[PDB]
Amino acid sequence: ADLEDNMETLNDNLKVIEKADNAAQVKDALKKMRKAALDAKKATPPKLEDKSPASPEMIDFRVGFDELAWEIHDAAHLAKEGKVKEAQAAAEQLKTTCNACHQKYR
Amino acid sequence: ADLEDNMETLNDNLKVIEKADNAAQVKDALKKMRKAALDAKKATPPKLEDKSPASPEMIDFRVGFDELAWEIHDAAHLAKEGKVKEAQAAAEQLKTTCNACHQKYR
Amino acid sequence: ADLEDNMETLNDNLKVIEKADNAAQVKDALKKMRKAALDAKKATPPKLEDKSPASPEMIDFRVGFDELAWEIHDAAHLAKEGKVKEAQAAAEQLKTTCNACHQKYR
Ligand code: HEC
Ligand code: HEC
Ligand code: HEC
Ligand SMILES: [Ca+2]
Ligand SMILES: [Ca+2]
Ligand SMILES: [Ca+2]
Ligand SMILES: [Ca+2]
Ligand SMILES: [Ca+2]
Ligand SMILES: [Ca+2]
Ligand SMILES: [Ca+2]
Ligand SMILES: [Ca+2]
Ligand SMILES: [Ca+2]
Ligand SMILES: [Ca+2]
Ligand SMILES: [Ca+2]
Ligand SMILES: [Ca+2]
Ligand SMILES: [Cl-]
Ligand SMILES: [Cl-]
Ligand SMILES: [Cl-]
Ligand SMILES: [Cl-]
Ligand SMILES: [Cl-]
Ligand code: NI
Ligand code: NI
Ligand code: NI
Ligand code: NI
Repeated sequence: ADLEDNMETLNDNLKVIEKADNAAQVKDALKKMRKAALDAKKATPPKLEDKSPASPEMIDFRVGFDELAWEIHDAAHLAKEGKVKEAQAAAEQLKTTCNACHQKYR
Repeated sequence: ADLEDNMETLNDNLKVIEKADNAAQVKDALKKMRKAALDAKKATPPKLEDKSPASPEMIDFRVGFDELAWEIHDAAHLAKEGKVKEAQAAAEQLKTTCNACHQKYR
Repeated sequence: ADLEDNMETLNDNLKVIEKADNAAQVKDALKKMRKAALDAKKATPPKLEDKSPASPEMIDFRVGFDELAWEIHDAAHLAKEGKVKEAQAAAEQLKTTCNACHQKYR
């Protein structure tokens, strides 16, 4: 998928998680987020398209999705132990990782 | 190890997992797969050797091993909870990630 | 943070883990290690600054931090199951991954 579609998937599933009623719904949404994070890692964002493909900025962009995938994995750990409310709160905390990348490159 | 040896390790351990008799055998095989996936990420495949080192294709190649490592990690989660048959079925499902990369670059 | 500060964070938390008295202290230290490993992945080490940004050596450097992050994650798994002594021993085993990168690039 392209970068914009992966971002919608990320945004839509944050809300799905917030409103989820059970562990399986949070787990499923978090799995879609991880898939979208890894897929976004393949793109060149518009504001970096003039940079070289392995410029420090493009490396920082790609590693941002590794950081997001690891944070998603911690939240998924909580959902798999059945700690649904703690997983929902960890998911909402993802926004600081979202924001950090946005402030630099979006 | 070189790319071809990492692929054999991946292929051989898929079969080891299929025939495994207990959780520890699946766990051990999945750990060897993850190690091989990360090691393969360092290579340039023959059909991409004319591309630039951070070309979209080489990025897509390397991220494919992140996707495989994450899918392996989900299967390993199942083996560590003792759900041996579910882990064996998740391992067989890895083939769709194997195939997707192969269809593009092998 | 810069590469040198991320390495200190890695070194300091290995010792924190060795002397830890409970699971939460090991968990917290391992989380700081993962964060530092991913952050170090954004740097160019001095001995590679003449290489091209996606040279095989820079790829090998960056993938070394993926390998370290995955090994840290296995240790964290043990700390979250309450197997504190096994997690402490896994952490000390990280040194062979530290050493392998150092022998090549530091
Ligand atoms: C960098 C490593 C990023 C991370 C982590 C996240 N996002 Fe992102 N996002 C990024 C860029 C460079 C862009 C611009 C894309 C473009 O083509 O202009 C975006 C965009 C979005 C959007 C807007 C999508 C649209 O309709 O055009 C949304 C809604 C969005 N991003 C959400 C989002 C969330 C919820 C994240 C964390 C879970 C997140 N992003 C991470 C770069 C990066
Ligand atoms: C890209 C991201 C890949 C993923 C994921 C997997 N493989 Fe692969 N494989 C890839 C390439 C580019 C090649 C060609 C290597 C070459 O030098 O020609 C291969 C090759 C194989 C082989 C053949 C090895 C040989 O004897 O020459 C096998 C048996 C193989 N791959 C298996 C395999 C499995 C089981 C995977 C998932 C678990 C898998 N590969 C993933 C690229 C990629
Ligand atoms: C490559 C993939 C590395 C891994 C994994 C680890 N380290 Fe490292 N380290 C690396 C380099 C290239 C350098 C040189 C940095 C420089 O600017 O010269 C280092 C350095 C250190 C240091 C010295 C820091 C200082 O005071 O200058 C320490 C104490 C250190 N590294 C520790 C360390 C530990 C404990 C690791 C595993 C947990 C580890 N490093 C991994 C490259 C890489
Ligand atoms: Ca839009
Ligand atoms: Ca649009
Ligand atoms: Ca609800
Ligand atoms: Ca609700
Ligand atoms: Ca062959
Ligand atoms: Ca051959
Ligand atoms: Ca058998
Ligand atoms: Ca059998
Ligand atoms: Ca120093
Ligand atoms: Ca110094
Ligand atoms: Ca102590
Ligand atoms: Ca002690
Ligand atoms: Cl996950
Ligand atoms: Cl790269
Ligand atoms: Cl990467
Ligand atoms: Cl794993
Ligand atoms: Cl971890
Ligand atoms: Ni895509
Ligand atoms: Ni190798
Ligand atoms: Ni895990
Ligand atoms: Ni930094």
